[PDB]
Amino acid sequence: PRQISDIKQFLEIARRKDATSARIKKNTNKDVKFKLRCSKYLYTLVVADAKKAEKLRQSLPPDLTVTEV
Amino acid sequence: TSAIWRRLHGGIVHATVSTPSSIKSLSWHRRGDYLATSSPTSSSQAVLIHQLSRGASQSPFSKSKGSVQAVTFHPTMPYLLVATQRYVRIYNLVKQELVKTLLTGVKWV
Amino acid sequence: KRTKKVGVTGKYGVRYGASLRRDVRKIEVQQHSRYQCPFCGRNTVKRTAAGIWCCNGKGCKKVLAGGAWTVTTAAATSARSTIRRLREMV
Amino acid sequence: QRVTYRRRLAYNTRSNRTRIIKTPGNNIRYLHIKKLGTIPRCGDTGVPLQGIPALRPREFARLSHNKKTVQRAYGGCLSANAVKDRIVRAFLIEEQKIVKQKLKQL
Amino acid sequence: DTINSKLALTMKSGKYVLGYKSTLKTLRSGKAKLILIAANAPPLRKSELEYYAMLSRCSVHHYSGNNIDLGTACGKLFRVGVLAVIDAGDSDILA
Amino acid sequence: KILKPGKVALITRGRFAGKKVVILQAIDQGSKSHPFGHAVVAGVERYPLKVTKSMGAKRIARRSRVKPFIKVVNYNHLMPTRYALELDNLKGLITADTFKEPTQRSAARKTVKKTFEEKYQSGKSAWFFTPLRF
RNA sequence: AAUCCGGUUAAUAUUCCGGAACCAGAAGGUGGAAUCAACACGGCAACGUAAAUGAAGUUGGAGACGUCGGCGGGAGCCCUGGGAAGAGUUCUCUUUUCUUUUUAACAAACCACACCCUGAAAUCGGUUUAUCCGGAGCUAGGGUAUGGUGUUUGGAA
Repeated sequence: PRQISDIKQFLEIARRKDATSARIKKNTNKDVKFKLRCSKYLYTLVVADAKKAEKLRQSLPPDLTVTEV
Repeated sequence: TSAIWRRLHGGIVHATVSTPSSIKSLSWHRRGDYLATSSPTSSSQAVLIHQLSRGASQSPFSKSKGSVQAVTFHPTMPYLLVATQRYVRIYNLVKQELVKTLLTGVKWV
Repeated sequence: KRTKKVGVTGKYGVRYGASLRRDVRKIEVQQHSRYQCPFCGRNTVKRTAAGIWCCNGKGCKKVLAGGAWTVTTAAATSARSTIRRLREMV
Repeated sequence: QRVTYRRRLAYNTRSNRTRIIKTPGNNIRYLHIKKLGTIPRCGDTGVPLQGIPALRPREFARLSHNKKTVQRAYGGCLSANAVKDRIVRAFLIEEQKIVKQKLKQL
Repeated sequence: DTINSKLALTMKSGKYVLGYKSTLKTLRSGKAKLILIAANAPPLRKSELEYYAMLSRCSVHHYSGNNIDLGTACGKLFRVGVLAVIDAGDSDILA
Repeated sequence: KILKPGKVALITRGRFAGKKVVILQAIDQGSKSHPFGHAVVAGVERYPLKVTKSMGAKRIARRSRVKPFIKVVNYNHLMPTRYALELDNLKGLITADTFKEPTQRSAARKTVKKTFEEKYQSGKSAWFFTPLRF
């Protein structure tokens, strides 16, 4: 698995056709994990900020399959 | 009113700062309290941070990799941007660590 | 000084006879003693195998063909002198 | 907790190397590991080369060229001191043979 | 034996450097006049020093003893493979 | 004083090991940036290939092209050599200011390249342009 | 050459299931890099960098190696001080007795005997449990390399 530290990188990989699905994981420390299943790697972005979390979630392309915890 | 401080046609000089090497780049903090001075020749002490309020100079880096070409201060945060020969490294000064490294893909910055 | 006569052959205990342990004592002292390197002057030549004397000195690392228990033998020294004499008269 | 071999090879050999791990299920288990890699030796002095990792022979094929070499003459084949001795000895003996050629041509 | 005596007088009167790197600096700067090389010196090192000396027109002497003997002749308690004489002072080893 | 501006030498340490260089200017005293006896040199990074009576002028010129380099080198890493190479085009063009100024570094490198072109074509210092086989 | 964890059957699992990787081979594609100064730059150097054409021929390395002895590092285990969940004991005593407190391959970043640089050492110093080392350059100072069964995060709660 790969960790992505850049939000726009996460969007770019999500835009790429190899992206298959996305998971949003809400942890007990109010930190969210945006995980993106690609052909080769599970790309994970750890967003500790709430406001950046849902603007990213609405930033995700509508065609992509986003799934709850 | 590291680097040593010392206190003419209107030469109103205030505080001369002497450094081991020839400083190449100068940067100012937003609050005017920190001065960043960089020299490419040196290594251990290539860049020096000067606190005017304390009237002191120090080297915020224990070990430096690559010759430092330039330096500047982040405009929303105290982070220091160090432009080395090939990389650009982001340093958080309050916690004294390395945030990000930019791979410029450049032979000389 | 812990042993009076046996020395290095004290590791053999009381066995094999006094004379045989005596002959081994001469040879084992020769076999294990450190020798001055003819190439780097350091006292760094030690025996790897019978007839092979290697120097552990940094930068020299020379390996020598020599005697079984000593770096140089009397027969080799004597004949080297004669061979030098023969080449000079030729 | 006791462990077992993960393979049908008993007899701890130089190829049956194992390691103890704690699994996320709270289990003590063996992981079978390979023999350690080797830094390439120098061709003249025989010492390990500086700047190259310690991989297995087939494992070297996955590195890029710069990771398997040093940017110098004979880089990845000879050490720095070995190369320097090659350079000096080559130049000096060429100078010697030039002098001998000058002496013998007359 | 006379060369040993001249060396001993040189180290009490004149100026010198003892060792490979100090020798190379003196040859490079041209201040070296005469060069002692031990008999057991590496053949590559001797030829390199001889090339240095003929570039800087310095005399070369190949000391008959090894570096241990050269160090003893120097009066110091370490073996010396090569030295450079810049001035002999009262001694006349240069000629 | 065997290392003078205009003396041919060999480099034994670094990337350009075994290459023949000409001492452009010696800083035997040393410098603050280089606290040792360094000397700036210009050398041949890629030696020109051998040429023959045959082959057209295109191929001969293609094989006669030379790639130079300029570098500050320690004395202990340089091996001095009896041959000497001199030309007024390469006197005083290099300095510390040239190394700090990268455009001047590239300009000096190109000037050294061109100067080596006329020198090779004119057939001078054939030994200097012959690679050393070690 | 290259696979791990959890789960699953009445009986099979590194093989199935879920999740997460990896190897080799093949083709062209996309993005970047070199090139009209043809085949990249930086570092005094050890050498570094995401790239950075190399045929025939030759050469080198790895593969690839005994046995014994102590020394040092890591991992698991053992041990242990608190916290939290249940459980045993409780005539009396015991802020306690016990159990559960877990984190894989893989991915990224990080991390000092050899080597380099300056400097020249006897009132000789450095140094191991074990006396080796130094004018063939010690000590000291600053660097380079090696780099997980280490740390931090992803996997992953």
